[PDB]
This record gives sequence, C-alpha cells and structure tokens, in this order.
Amino acid sequence: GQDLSDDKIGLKVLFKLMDVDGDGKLTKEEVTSFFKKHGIEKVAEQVMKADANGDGYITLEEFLEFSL
Ligand SMILES: [Ca+2]
Ligand SMILES: [Ca+2]
Repeated sequence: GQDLSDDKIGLKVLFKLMDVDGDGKLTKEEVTSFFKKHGIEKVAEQVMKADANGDGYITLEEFLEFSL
C-alpha cells in the first residue's frame, strides 16, 4: 500500500548514499568523487557552469536536474 519512489528513486538513492553526512547536498569535491567513477573530468565544468546559485553544492533537486 505504501507509495513507491519516483522512477528517479535510483538516482536519489545513489546521491544520498554518496552523502554520508546526510546533508542532502553534495559539494564540488563530492561531485568529482561521484563522477570520478567514470573517469570524466568534464563534471567539474558542468557542475561549475550548472551552479547558477554559486552555492558550491547541489541538492537532490540539482542532482536530478543533471541526468540526461
Ligand atoms: Ca554530501
Ligand atoms: Ca548550486
């Protein structure tokens, strides 16, 4: 009876999992470690150019915005 999690349940899980600090937001450094798994460095320019708020970190929302 419990409503499952949006099809993006996987993305949300991984993101949160990478955030052992349970802050709900990943920092530039974190974004590099997560993407590092692919060996892609472009993630740095993408996360820096995607940060319109210059907060230096991305929350669940942002993480879901960077997937395509
Ligand atoms: Ca984090
Ligand atoms: Ca941001």
